[PDB]
Amino acid sequence: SAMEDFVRQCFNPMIVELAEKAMKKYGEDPKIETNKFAAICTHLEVCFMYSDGGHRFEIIEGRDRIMAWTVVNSICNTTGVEKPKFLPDLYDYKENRFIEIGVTRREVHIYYLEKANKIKSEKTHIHIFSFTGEEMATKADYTLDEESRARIKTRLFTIRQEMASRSLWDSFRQSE
Ligand SMILES: [Mn+2]
Ligand SMILES: [Mn+2]
Repeated sequence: SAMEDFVRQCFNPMIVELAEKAMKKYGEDPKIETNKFAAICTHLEVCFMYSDGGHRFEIIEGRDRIMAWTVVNSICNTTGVEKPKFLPDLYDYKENRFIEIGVTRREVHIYYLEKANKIKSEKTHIHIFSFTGEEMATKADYTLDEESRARIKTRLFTIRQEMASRSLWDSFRQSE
């Protein structure tokens, strides 16, 4: 498949290996769920760029569940922040809050409403990125500076356009 080829060419080997183990754990093959493969890789990469945009951020995403819940619990015991019911993506030590990162092929406000209805904790901050340079965040507080968010949005647009040059974007956007 071309989608798997694109994933292995454009994403860093570490991100690809993380996405593959995350899928293989639940019985999913990246050679069939190729759009899900690309989506996991893209989300992981966004989380890592977000965390490097500051150290200000703790990466929860990408860790095995044991190590991730260990990190979340250590944060909760040293800070007193309430424990999330779902594993979030990052922790902001400056704002002292968990962040849930979303990357959507659809409208930012659709996905934002979906995520907010999912987590149901006003504590966890929501930040949604689109592939069109659009973004939506809790209380319109975008946490990061304009340069870091422009970095993320450029990378997302580039993934979309490299998918389009391979005639893969149409499959990808109708797959969420
Ligand atoms: Mn996550
Ligand atoms: Mn997420």
